[PDB]
Amino acid sequence: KLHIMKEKWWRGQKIGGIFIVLAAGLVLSVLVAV
Amino acid sequence: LGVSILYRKPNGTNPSVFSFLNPLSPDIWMYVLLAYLGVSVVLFVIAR
Amino acid sequence: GGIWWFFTLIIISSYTANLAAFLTVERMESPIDSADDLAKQTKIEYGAVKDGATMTFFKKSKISTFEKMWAFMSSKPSALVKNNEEGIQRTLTADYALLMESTTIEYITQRNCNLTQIGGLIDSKGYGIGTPMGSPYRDKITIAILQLQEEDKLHIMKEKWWRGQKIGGIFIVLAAGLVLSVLVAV
Amino acid sequence: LGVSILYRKPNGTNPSVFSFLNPLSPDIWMYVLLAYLGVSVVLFVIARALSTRIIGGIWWFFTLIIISSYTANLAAFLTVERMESPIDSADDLAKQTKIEYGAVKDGATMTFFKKSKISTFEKMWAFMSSKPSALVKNNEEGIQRTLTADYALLME
Amino acid sequence: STTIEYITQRNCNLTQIGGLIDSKGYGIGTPMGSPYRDKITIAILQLQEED
Repeated sequence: KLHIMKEKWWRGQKIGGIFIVLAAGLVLSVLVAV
Repeated sequence: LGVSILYRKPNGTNPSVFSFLNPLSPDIWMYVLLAYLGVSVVLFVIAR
Repeated sequence: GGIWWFFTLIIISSYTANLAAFLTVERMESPIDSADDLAKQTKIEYGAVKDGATMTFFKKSKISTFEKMWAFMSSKPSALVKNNEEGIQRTLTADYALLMESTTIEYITQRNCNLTQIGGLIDSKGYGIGTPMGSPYRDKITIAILQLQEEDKLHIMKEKWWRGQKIGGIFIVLAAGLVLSVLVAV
Repeated sequence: LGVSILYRKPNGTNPSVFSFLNPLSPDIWMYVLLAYLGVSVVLFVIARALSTRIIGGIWWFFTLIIISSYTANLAAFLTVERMESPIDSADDLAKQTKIEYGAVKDGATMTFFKKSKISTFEKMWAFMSSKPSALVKNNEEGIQRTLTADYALLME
Repeated sequence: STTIEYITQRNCNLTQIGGLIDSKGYGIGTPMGSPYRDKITIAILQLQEED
């Protein structure tokens, strides 16, 4: 109860965006159709 | 004789591909082929 | 396709250098043999016979490595225990090394397969045989010691009484090629 | 004059070819061999095309892993091979304990450094007296103590 | 070179190139026929034993 008194007184994915950095260039062959 | 010291042996053995794929995350390890297969299905789209 | 090429090269070089670096972590680490290791380490307990001739000798020793090792022992009685089996379980449980009699270590190591000896002998103590003072039979014992250690019967009796990577780890993928090639035709 | 220290350098060396293949274990080269033997016979079975192309691309990917792994092992040797560090000074010996050293035993060197009273250096004297069975005296004595054993020397 | 050492210890931006070139011995001037010279040599070797 020394220590119960002591309690009484004392207590109180690094690389994920790189894939979409690649995926930014996805619209490339879209407008080549004409 | 003279004074000398005993100790115990730290040990453990597990050589595997699980112990080979390790500095990259297994979720990111399947995300390798996740990001890959979009390329092959875009190949299959514009090829047909 | 060219930027995909570019990108995947970045990928493979990245994980390449990653596990390369971890491989260097593997090769860069050192094991421990000397007590100079113990003088520079702190985290591991180490000790001997409490109030033993070992312990008195570390009081009497004059090398500052062993002097501050002795000072560690003098400051910390928690590692400093007396009985043999006390220290045996202190080793088997806690991170504690034990400087002790090496022939006793030899007998211990024959009786447990979970141990490893560290280093060699620190010093030199000659357990000898004594006579009543002023005896020529001392010299008979001495010459018999010469001839019999010359015959190494002490060695025979000592053995008679004391005894009792991914280098290897990628070959799954090496073998994987045939179980690839079985289902390509039909 | 004064007193300095002598020792040999770099026991063991390796010229070609053994110093090149060395991180890679020899049976793994034979695994490369039998892998190549698996490669080199498929075309006659073909005589007996995305089908083999996906196999070749997985082979491609595999040998990328192979070369990346080996080069990783190479550079892993090289960096610790440059992380290496030798010692020179007597303070190195003042810190270490493993390496043996000595002077002309019962000579003017020995008694003079017995009378030399730098706490480091008379501490080294206490070291040298403390391991008495390592002591040799003469010239050929220290030559044989050095050529065979790890032993520095303190001589004219 | 001892002045060089005084320079290096006082100024934290110096790299010493090599060591000694030769032997130059500074002594304290005695007159010709000074009667104290043996005592000076004895005291020099004494102080060298004293460090």
